[PDB]
Amino acid sequence: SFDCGKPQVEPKKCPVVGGCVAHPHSWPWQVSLRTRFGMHFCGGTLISPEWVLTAAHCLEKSPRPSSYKVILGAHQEVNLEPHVQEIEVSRLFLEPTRKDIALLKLSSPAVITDKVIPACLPSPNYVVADRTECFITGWGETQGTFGAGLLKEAQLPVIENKVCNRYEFLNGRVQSTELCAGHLAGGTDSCQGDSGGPLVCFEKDKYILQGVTSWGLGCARPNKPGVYVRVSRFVTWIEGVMRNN
Amino acid sequence: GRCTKSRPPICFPD
Repeated sequence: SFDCGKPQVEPKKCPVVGGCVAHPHSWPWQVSLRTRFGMHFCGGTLISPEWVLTAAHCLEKSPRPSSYKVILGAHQEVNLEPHVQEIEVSRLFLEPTRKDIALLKLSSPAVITDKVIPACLPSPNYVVADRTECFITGWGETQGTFGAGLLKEAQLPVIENKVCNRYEFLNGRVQSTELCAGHLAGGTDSCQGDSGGPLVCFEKDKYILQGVTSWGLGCARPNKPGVYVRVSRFVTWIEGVMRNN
Repeated sequence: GRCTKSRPPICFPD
């Protein structure tokens, strides 16, 4: 009884390196991906009770679903609250054109609560406009900024691909199935441990998943925005996997 | 110079 994309605790939305610590449970689709006996190493986004979207490179350690588990409803990176859901992964579906996106099927459906709610997917092939303010979240490296060990958020503007691909920026590296976000001055960015997590943009009354954290030329460097897989180019594929599996 | 944002990062010569 919770609509996708609508947090039950309002996000702080403060103007992960930089940014701020999120209000607990204000990003209820945020997933922590772990190995069977391991700690957090990547993020993900709950997109339905049985399905988590992440980056394909987060599965490089093992091709077997039994190697992975997801933590839902968390705020701490290490000290799990006495209400979080821990669910083993049952299947791995990597994007077939070899782009950096993958679906995890959960061994049992997540219980949807005020703290665990799926994100909404965009319309197929939607292109986020230049300068749109979006939010990235995760438990990654902070490079000396406050908030290590807690779920962090940062608000970053999207940079259109034609700009991001200029020589002084990312010099032709960014593909049409990727998008860029960040401040050219640097200082605020997703970082190691944030891969696979969400980039969301607010539209009307809910948050829409537009990016999956993927790579960068470092983190938070001036003139080097972060790169995210463009979710809208994969919605049709995602829908097909869920429908057929 | 590309590095993924996983722990640990996967890095490339560029």
